[PDB]
Amino acid sequence: HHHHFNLPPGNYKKPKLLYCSNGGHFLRILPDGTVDGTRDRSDQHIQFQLSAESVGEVYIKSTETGQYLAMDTDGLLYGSQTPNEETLFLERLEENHYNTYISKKHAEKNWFVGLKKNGSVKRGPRTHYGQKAILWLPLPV
Repeated sequence: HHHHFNLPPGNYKKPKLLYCSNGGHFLRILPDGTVDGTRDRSDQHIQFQLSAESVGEVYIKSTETGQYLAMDTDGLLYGSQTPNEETLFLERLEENHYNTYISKKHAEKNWFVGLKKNGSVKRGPRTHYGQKAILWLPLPV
């Protein structure tokens, strides 16, 4: 392993919003594949269904569009139409409270799913342990 194995409680039984306390944005995947953050709780593209491939590995799927969150070769997030190597994330507990999502594909490089204070996605190589941008809170829909 390149990472710890502290796992969050809860589960995947229900769909959820992914809230980033950094700037106070909900993760969003627009129909066209664009990934970003919004503070609009009424948005119809911020609801996700998580599922586990293996213990600690998850897919993050848009309930509205069916797209999978994915991180490409350059660390950019995009909505994938199908489940590929780039759609698997290591879900871990962080600071004994939050959830972090590390790209399985690029785990050795410590690339996390994260949002900047202005709501834009932080590129993989620009993220790292210790940042507030990588800290998520799953909220019921």
